[PDB]
Amino acid sequence: SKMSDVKCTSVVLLSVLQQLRVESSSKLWAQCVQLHNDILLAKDTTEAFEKMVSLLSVLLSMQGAVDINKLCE
Amino acid sequence: ASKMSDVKCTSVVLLSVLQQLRVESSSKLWAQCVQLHNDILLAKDTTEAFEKMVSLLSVLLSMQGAVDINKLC
Amino acid sequence: KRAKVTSAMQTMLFTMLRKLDNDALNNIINNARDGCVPLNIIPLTTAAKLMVVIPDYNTYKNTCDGTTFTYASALWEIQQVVDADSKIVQLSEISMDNSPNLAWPLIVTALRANSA
Amino acid sequence: DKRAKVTSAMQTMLFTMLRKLDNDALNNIINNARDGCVPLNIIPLTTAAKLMVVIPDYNTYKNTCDGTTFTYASALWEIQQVVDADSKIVQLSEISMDNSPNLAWPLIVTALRANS
Repeated sequence: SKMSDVKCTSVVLLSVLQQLRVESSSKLWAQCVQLHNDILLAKDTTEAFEKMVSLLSVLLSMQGAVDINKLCE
Repeated sequence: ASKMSDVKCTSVVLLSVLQQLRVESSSKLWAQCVQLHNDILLAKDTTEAFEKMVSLLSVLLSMQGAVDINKLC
Repeated sequence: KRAKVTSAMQTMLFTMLRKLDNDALNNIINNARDGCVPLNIIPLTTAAKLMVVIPDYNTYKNTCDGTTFTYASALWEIQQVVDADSKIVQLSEISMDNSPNLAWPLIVTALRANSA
Repeated sequence: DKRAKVTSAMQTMLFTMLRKLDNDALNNIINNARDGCVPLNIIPLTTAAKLMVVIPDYNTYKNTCDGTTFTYASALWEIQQVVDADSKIVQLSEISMDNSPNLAWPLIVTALRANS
């Protein structure tokens, strides 16, 4: 179902951000962790997807770190 | 193909579950878990990915009292 | 090996995102593929600003209408537009006639119109 | 606390994903573990590699052991030794339906992976 897939994806997303050297002491990392936690605790998909939008936007805002077109190939 | 993404997503979750269970403090055991996680992510086909997942999941299954299996199932 | 693992994990991530097929995720992903990327974390409360790069007029007319900016399946009220030379652009200037005279890309600063 | 709630959600999702994968080898070791038949070390993948497994009861024994062959994780293993809860050697002829109540369960089987 979508519910388990979204939560699985959010763990992958936080791991991807971790490998991109988002400093663990930074405000941004605490925000990412909190979003990850909220997604895992979410009870409906609407809440989970809204939080995933915020969490994924962290990755999309890192310029030069990832090329989205090549990853979507 | 679609099952390749799912099994690779699951292996990231499995490593994260082991990390939260503090397996990372065991230097050699954690090193084996990371290598198995890396082998799944780089797996050419599903057969190899699931074989490595057997080894990686057995780490969690061998931790007595760490998790309640029948409750999580 | 570390670079290959990172590439594999990132590629699987967007494969998983594609299979989720959520409208809001697809919007920010497809916008990012066109160079329309956020500059900060997308907020869910109106008490935080959003900044997005708008690479060209084609993107602008597909996401902006007057003072309203449509992005991530939500409405945002525009507070500022700056051009590539970091000069303020009036919303009246961003028309079909004056667009060739603007310095693209533009950066839009907006406040969320409604809660998520 | 909050950490425990997050942990519970992650572990629940993990086994939901594993169940969705529906792989024969994974299902086998998961179904064994929920019955108390768990490995004592990482399951190896190479020929003649060592493995120890707890066997909780005679029903699990019959479903997994046939002569000197142990079936587990979609593989065949060559049983080397079986010891009871007091670390005393148990001969295979003792592990019968009529005699099993006399044994000190659970048993621990040591085995070596076979080929193919």
